[PDB]
Amino acid sequence: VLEEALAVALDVNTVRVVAGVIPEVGVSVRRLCCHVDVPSHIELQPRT
Amino acid sequence: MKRIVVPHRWSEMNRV
Amino acid sequence: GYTFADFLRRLERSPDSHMAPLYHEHRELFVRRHDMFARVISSVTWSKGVALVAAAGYTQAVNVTIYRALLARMLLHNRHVRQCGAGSVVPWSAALRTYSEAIATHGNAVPTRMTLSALRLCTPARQWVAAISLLMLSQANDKLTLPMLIDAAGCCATPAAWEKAMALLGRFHAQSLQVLPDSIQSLRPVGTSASTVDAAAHALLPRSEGPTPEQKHILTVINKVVSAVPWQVALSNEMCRSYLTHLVASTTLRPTEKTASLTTAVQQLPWEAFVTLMKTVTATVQEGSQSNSIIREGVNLLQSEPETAIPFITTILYKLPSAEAAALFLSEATSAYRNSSSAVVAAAIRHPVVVGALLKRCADSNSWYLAASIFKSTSPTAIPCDVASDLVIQMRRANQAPLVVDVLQKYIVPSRTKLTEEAIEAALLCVLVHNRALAKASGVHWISALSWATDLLEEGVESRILQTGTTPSVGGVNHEDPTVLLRKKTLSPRILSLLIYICVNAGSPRGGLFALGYARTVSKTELELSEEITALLYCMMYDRPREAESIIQHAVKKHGEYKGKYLGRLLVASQEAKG
Amino acid sequence: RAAMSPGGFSTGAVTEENFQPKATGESHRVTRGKAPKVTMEKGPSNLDR
Amino acid sequence: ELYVPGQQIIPPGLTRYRVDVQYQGNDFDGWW
Amino acid sequence: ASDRAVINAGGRRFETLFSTLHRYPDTPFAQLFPLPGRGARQHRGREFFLDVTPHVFEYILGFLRTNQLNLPAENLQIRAEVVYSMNQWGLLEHAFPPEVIAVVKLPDVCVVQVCDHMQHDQGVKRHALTITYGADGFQLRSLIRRVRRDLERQLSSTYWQCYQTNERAAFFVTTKVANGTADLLTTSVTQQLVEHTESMGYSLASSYVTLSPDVVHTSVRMLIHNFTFRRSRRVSETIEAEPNIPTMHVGPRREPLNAAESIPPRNERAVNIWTVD
Amino acid sequence: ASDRAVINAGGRRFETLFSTLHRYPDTPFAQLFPLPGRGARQHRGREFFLDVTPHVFEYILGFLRTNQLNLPAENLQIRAEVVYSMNQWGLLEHAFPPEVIAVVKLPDVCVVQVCDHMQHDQGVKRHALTITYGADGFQLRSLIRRVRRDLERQLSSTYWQCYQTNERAAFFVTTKVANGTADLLTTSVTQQLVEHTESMGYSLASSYVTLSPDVVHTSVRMLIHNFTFRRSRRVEVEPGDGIALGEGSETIEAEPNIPTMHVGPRREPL
Amino acid sequence: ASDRAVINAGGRRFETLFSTLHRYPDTPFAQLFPLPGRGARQHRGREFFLDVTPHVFEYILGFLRTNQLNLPAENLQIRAEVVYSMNQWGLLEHAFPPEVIEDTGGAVVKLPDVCVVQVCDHMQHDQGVKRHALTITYGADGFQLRSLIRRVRRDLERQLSSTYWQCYQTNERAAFFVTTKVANGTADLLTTSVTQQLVEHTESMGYSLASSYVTLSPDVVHTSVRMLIHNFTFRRSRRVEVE
Repeated sequence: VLEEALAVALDVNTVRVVAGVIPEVGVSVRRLCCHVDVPSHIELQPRT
Repeated sequence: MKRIVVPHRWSEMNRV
Repeated sequence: GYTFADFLRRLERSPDSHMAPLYHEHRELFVRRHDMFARVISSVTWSKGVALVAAAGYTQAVNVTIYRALLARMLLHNRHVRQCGAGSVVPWSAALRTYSEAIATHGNAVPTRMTLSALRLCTPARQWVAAISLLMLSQANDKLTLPMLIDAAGCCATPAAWEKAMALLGRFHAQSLQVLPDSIQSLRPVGTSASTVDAAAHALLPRSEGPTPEQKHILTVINKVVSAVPWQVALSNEMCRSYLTHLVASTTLRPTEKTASLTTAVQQLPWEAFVTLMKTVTATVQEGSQSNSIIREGVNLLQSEPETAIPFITTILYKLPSAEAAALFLSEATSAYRNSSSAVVAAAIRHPVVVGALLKRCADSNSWYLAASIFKSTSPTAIPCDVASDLVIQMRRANQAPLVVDVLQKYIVPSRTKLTEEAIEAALLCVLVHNRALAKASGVHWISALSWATDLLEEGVESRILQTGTTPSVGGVNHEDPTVLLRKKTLSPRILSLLIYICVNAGSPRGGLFALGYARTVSKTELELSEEITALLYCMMYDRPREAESIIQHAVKKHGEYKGKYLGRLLVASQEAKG
Repeated sequence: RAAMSPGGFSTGAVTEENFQPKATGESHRVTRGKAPKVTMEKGPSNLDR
Repeated sequence: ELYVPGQQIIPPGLTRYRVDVQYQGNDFDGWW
Repeated sequence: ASDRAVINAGGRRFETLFSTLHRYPDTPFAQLFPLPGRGARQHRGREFFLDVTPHVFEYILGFLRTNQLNLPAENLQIRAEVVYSMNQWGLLEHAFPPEVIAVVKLPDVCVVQVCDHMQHDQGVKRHALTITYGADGFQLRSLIRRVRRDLERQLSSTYWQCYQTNERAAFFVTTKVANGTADLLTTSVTQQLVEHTESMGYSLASSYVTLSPDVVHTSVRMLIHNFTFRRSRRVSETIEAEPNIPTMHVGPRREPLNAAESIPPRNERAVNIWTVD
Repeated sequence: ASDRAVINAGGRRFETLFSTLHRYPDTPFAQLFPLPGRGARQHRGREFFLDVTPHVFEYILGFLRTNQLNLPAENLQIRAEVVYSMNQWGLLEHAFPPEVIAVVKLPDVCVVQVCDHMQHDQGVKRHALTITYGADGFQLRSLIRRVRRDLERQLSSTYWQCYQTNERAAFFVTTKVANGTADLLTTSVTQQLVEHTESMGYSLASSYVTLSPDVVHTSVRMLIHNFTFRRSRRVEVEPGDGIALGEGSETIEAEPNIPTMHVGPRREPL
Repeated sequence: ASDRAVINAGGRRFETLFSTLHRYPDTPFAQLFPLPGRGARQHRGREFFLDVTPHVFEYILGFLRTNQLNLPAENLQIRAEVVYSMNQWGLLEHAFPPEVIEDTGGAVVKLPDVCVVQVCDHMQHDQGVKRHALTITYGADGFQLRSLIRRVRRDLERQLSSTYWQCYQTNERAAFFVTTKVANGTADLLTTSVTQQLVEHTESMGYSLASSYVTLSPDVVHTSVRMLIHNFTFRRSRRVEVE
């Protein structure tokens, strides 16, 4: 869901996100910190 | 003026 | 998933410090394949080549072919820096360190081509103690050759120790007796008239007239050693006089390299010795076959025009003591050509080497007002761009806007003249000042200013990566010709800030976002305040002044005051363009 | 798998005595049963002692 | 630009961004 | 006069130059004593009077000539006078510059950690020494060539290898030789290890050795040998060429002896321009 | 001059000021020896004779100019002759005042213990290093900075951590590093440990080792490196007497972590 | 009056004769001191300036006066300065001459100033009996292992017979000493006596013991080979010539 949302919002074909924690089924997260490798020619505002 | 030689191995020094 | 071409692109875009992980990541290509390592080294920069060599010295056993390909790549970079004009030459210290690593890894196993390439790399630095040490190291191993003596005499061409180079050439002539007179006489074949010079450029069948490329290398060494020698013994030795008489009456090679050798050769001669030598050769070659100083060049030219239009008017232009003498040589000699029925020679003044010689004589005197009269009059032609790079710098020191942008858009751009980095940094600042003057009065478009940084840009490195299919192969036939992938242009952050201010004052902030993305893509150059500059450009695109003030206040409360000074300057440069 | 896993990317010097032959003899597309693993040794408690 | 022997090598043409997300976990199936 | 300056400190009269006291003119040591104004008053020589210990007065003015300050280790009273007089006069702040971090500087101490890996099966040994230095600048190519020359005379290269793996790390192995031969190799390595560091200007301060038990299923030990050095020294030969990573010689040679070296042709050969005897 | 005080003590000629001897008005050394009264009779310079040793009086006159006194430990006679001169002249109360009811003092010897929990299993070498000192006064912030200067260039900050736990104890973490690079880690920490302690003024008397197996895990082993540092005096300035003269600028430490223990809106405390 | 020459080195004045510094003429130390040339310009005495330590120069000038040398072992910084100053001045080869061995005649060897000795004891156990395989290994060449085994054997004829131990030479720098079928108490007599004979033999070569550090196999399970690794560090501080 996060991958397709970032691909729609950044207009890329397929992006890959890597999470710091891989939680199991049922456990909530509050600040799950992950990193995405995006193309450098995208200059969108971080709120946009 | 530096002469360059190859250092001999033990099979080369003690060749019979 | 990835090809060898994409691996070479990733290597050429990554910096020098990233040579160690990638070699250790894709090490299955390098541990058993020396040809793959040689192809990687030849298709990459010399600094990345020595970085890969220093990385592989701790892991593999490097061969002599690796250092041979590295020295060949450094010689190709020297050829490129001779051809283009920007960037620095390969240092002699790195070549000596590479030769020392090759001679400490492989003792008495390197060929003489290694020593030849080391001497050719130490030649433009004029380091002759390195040549003496290399000759002693080669003599101690009982492998001392004659092209090594030629390249060591070319290395020893210096005003300090020219006598050692002359002694080396004398020992070469004593050892091998017929190479030097045949290589000199190749510049003057038997049975040469003016009709031969006409048919060399008019008729068909471009035959080779006698000079071999080894003879061309020998003649280049002779040209360097006669540039280094003073004028006293250069007019007494038979070899030097023969070379000076055969260079001015060559008529066998192209006029560009002839002009280059004539500019390098007669530099140490004074004016009187130069004009007496030219008078003597014009006497003998025309009697065998057939202030006041501005008058003395007119009688020198009118007796010596069998297709000698290109090199002589540049050699006399270089031999003049001042640049106003060169301006009088451009004007009064053209008037004398109009007086002495010389309509055919004046079509050769529009040759690019003549205006390049005039611009170099104006640039070494640091005269931009004299250069502007040649800029605005003549047609735009291909400048060799070593002089146009510093002429824009010299025009920037006057701190005046319109002449620099005028000559950039009317002489440099239609002639496709490629400037250096500091020249473009000065030209974009002059464009910005002229655009601010045009904005406060009420003509550079922002797309043109974006294209003048990418298309008009010259680096000292050479693109050498070929495609996957476009390579001379041992199996199968090739579908396409060998094509070279052009490297994407890298931009300094001063050019980034100038392009940002240009796209702000032009009224289109999209170009600044595109330039920032291109800079993050080609070289990972991220500005220290770019997270605020992106939002300032987005507020500029959507006309939000209150948010543009709030982000400046937040950058003041977060960063320093001097960091927000740039944001305030960008805001007051946007407010004059919106109004 | 955590006991035999090298931490991060790890490379060493190459020598022809250590070859690492890639000719395994099975398919490279399958990875079930190919990971390096220790044999689990569980020590005895003091009741077992 | 320097290199330390354990750093994260980012390939050219790409830039790493940090995201901070949250979800309920009862509604979702979880992570990958 | 502007040439001679006479300062009477503790009864002892020393002669010095005006450039010595005014080498650091911004300090209170020089601006409190008007040397050009005292030269115009006393035409022969400037006369000043200081109240210090005369042996300490030799230490501060001797620093101005040699650019090196050495403090006494035993006498703590004189040691306390130098840190007090140069702080009150302002010469202490210019003596030791605090720097914030191309030339390479050797450190004051140097530790060398050697990690062996032993294997023993009924009277034979099998060593793998991992020599590791403490900082950059140590030329380990000069260290390994000290090991390779002295070990080639004792044993053949078919039983041991030695190559460099990093700027501050080396390596050495031993392929299953007897205990009388393996201890011959390990003692000869660690003697060329310290003798390389003695040539760098150091001296062995302390050292220790550590032996580990076997792994729970193999006969593998880990012998840890650590050294500690300190800064003792106050700071046309024959090229012997060898590759870093060596190659093994098993059985006959695949390439002949003349195919190793490269020779130029006879027609390209020239006479020697330097003398050879 | 009249301001100069020439004193003949034991045959050696000494020259000093009037205010240095009159630094303490109440002592009988300055009371029974009037310096400005003798300056009215002696026009050029005053002359005083003493029955004290010339090697002793360099410590007596040097005390009045430095406001400190150091006694030689290897010479028991000059230790006895100076303090007896302090008692017969009344300067022992001014040199050593009575203790009323806090600077640090470096001891003559220091024991530095280095506890390593090394885990080595087939190419991977994991370390857990703890450096502790025997006394206070040591600047552990400077010891960590020497580790941060070297190991940041040698490895990324992901693989290792290094921070301060106590005033005399420090910690160093290492997570799953290979054979060669972890040997570069522990040697450089041992390099900067001796570099930090010898810069304090100490000299390594002896260094010895202690190896132990582990109780829970198999491939983990304990390595106790105990270091004995004997005190010397370096040829440069020490941080003991240097901090009293040249006070170096203390840099601001890193921001500590305030842990969260509550979940919710959490109305403000009173 | 005229024969004495003033040497000022490190703020300390030294005075000595003319022939003592020119005792060895071929050394570079005598070439940098033109003693007949400096006496011709200054008729009173020669005045020379050096930047060396005064305590170091007393050892160097003391060797020229009295043909003896004893390097200080309590200070390594002073001792390393003496050897380094006598190397750059060319005085070490006359202080420590090369040795002569007769095995065939070949006499060229330079003894190291810092040598290490590795003593490894292999304790095994098979079928109720135990054995020791002591291996003595010197650092470099030049030492006399023929005389050490003579001192090891002669000190062991009184203690035990030739049946329970054997001691011979395997290499020029390696010595072997086996031990079989001995009691628990008399095994400490053998290892302490060989360690006694190891140090004083190196003292007879002209060395001095710096430090010693031993390790031992700390395993509680049965091991086929237990290893006692005794390491010695010797520093050459003198020279010993027998008669």
